Amino acid sequence: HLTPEEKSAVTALWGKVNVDEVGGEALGRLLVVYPWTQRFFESFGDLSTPDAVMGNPKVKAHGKKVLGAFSDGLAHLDNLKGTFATLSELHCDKLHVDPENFRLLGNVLVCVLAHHFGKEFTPPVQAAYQKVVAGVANALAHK
Amino acid sequence: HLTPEEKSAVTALWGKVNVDEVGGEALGRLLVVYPWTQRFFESFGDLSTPDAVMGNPKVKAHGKKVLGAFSDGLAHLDNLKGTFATLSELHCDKLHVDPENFRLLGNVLVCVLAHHFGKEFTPPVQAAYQKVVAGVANALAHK
Amino acid sequence: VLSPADKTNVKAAWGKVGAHAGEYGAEALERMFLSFPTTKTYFPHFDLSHGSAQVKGHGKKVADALTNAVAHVDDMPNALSALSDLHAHKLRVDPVNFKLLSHCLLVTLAAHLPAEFTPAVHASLDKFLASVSTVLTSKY
Amino acid sequence: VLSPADKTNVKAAWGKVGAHAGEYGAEALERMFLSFPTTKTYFPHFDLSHGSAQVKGHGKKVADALTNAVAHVDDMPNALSALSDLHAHKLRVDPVNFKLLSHCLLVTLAAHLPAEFTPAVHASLDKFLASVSTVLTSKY
Ligand code: HEM
Ligand code: HEM
Ligand code: HEM
Ligand code: HEM
Repeated sequence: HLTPEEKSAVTALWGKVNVDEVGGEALGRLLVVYPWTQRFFESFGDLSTPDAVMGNPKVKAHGKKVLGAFSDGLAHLDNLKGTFATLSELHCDKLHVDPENFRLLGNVLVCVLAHHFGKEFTPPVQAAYQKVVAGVANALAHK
Repeated sequence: HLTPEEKSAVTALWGKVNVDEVGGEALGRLLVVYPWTQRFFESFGDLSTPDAVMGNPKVKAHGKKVLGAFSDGLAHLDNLKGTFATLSELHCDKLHVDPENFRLLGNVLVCVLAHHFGKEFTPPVQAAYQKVVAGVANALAHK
Repeated sequence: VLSPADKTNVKAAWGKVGAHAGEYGAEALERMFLSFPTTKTYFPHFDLSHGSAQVKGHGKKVADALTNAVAHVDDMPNALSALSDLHAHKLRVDPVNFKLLSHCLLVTLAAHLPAEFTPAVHASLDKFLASVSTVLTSKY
Repeated sequence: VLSPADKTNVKAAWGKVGAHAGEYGAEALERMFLSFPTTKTYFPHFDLSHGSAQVKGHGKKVADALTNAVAHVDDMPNALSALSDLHAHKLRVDPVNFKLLSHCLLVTLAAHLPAEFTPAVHASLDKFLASVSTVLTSKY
């Protein structure tokens, strides 16, 4: 998976992440950039404008749960398949989420991290995060 | 993950498949429909028109090998992940074939089977083959 | 982006559908529903059993829409604007599903018109369906 | 297909790039090569080390092309015909690679222009880059 220096770089930025906003911004951006994903979140109410999406408290709260799931990934990098087994089951059997969307969300999270960290989100730090988000996407798609 | 009714339908049709032609047809169509795939087969020489491709002897020979591997899978549906274990290492490490292309070839093969069998290639028969080709593409992407 | 050759290929191939419009449309839908069960989730209000009246009726509408697309191949965004609003805005169809339906359309054509379905025509049909798909999943 | 709002967002945002276009192009390439190393196989003749002038030079060319695309956003197949021939006909670039570079361009823009990279602008830049990518991977 990650080289030790990749791990420390990844871990160092992750510890600084705005836990209240970053997950919400990634989920929000997914809904805005890829609007078909809004189909899965009808229970969230108004998603009819970008402002409405980004400010929606269900988007923010669910986004925080998504971020916690990514964090759990980072806590379990040599066993992503087992970590995400239950979540993979959920997204496939119950939710019917096409797996290409897992890759889209992972990449939107990368954009948000770049957005928040600016020049600190260096090409090598991006490279390491790309490995993480692809691993999480693969793990979610496994079932 | 095939049911007995699906396995019987797949097996019966595959018995009638022209083993020296169908693989070349599927590979030839891959190269014509998705011309970037030509990048991986420059040793084949002229692939510059649909006609040059479809009548290329290297296309025909390699497609026979491709078809033979599908036949392998078809005789081992419950263990595609080991049946394709070696082939998986080749396409990822040495050949750097993006995985989306495995799914494209599987679907082109489905198209060839429909072309060859007409009304015999019924919707349930297709459904069974879609599971087969997704299985093969998954198994090949494993590394 | 379609070539001139793509446009002429599609015209000649799709023109052979003719009276078989509803028939081939319904068959492509049936192939999609059986091969790719998650696509049924867009039609919970439909009877989806083999030979269903609803699937027949819907297949005709899909096939006629593609006939209209071929007739307006150089002006597809304008000609398909209402259908884009339906699929992109109202139904929010995941673009993956257009790929599955487009594949099932190709399968249907190959099964029915093996003379037309040459490799060159297969290629042009695939580009045509991908372009129709882009129009229906965009809002512009 | 791009909305009228999409065109105006892209014009506005890419306008903010200006003198840094070259610089941003080079960084996006560098991001792509490091994050997705299989893309390096298209550039066996390049110096691909960090700070490489070859990458810098090529980044300027990519950026300049996007600027020209923005200028002719209603006319891109015509305006980009030379590049389509190069990428689709000659180089045979797998379309996956365009998604990777587009992503890396968005990351670069987010890292550099945080005030301008709003959700709306992000969505329009994505659709624009997808459209350019389709043109460059099309044979027409
Ligand atoms: C790829 C990274 C993703 C991660 C890490 C992730 C994680 C999660 C988590 C932790 C939950 C909460 C499960 C629970 O309540 O027990 C969840 C639920 C859900 N996810 Fe995801 N997810 C991802 C991608 C997606 C995508 C791409 C979609 C659709 C576009 C999606 C749609 C949903 C839905 C609809 C729910 C249920 C929400 C509700 O109504 O309560 N997820 N996900
Ligand atoms: C998904 C179904 C596929 C199967 C079952 C398959 C099977 C095989 C087999 C059995 C070989 C070894 C042939 C031999 O030399 O004896 C092979 C080689 C190869 N495959 Fe595939 N393949 C598939 C997809 C692809 C795709 C999508 C590409 C790229 C477009 C690709 C590119 C190659 C190349 C370049 C070789 C080396 C052939 C040579 O130069 O000798 N394959 N494949
Ligand atoms: C070639 C691509 C497609 C074409 C040309 C097409 C065309 C159409 C047409 C003409 C209608 C009827 C609109 C009306 O009667 O006013 C329609 C409705 C619909 N389409 Fe599509 N469609 C396509 C792809 C899809 C896909 C991929 C899905 C989802 C799997 C989908 C789901 C629907 C649904 C749910 C309706 C509403 C049906 C109803 O309530 O009667 N379509 N489509
Ligand atoms: C929107 C995306 C892209 C744009 C705007 C773009 C633009 C260009 C431009 C302007 C050139 C130089 C052509 C000339 O001299 O007139 C070029 C060359 C090239 N592009 Fe791209 N390109 C893009 C994506 C890609 C991708 C994804 C790859 C492969 C990963 C790629 C590989 C190349 C290669 C190999 C060359 C030849 C470089 C050389 O020999 O100097 N391009 N591209």
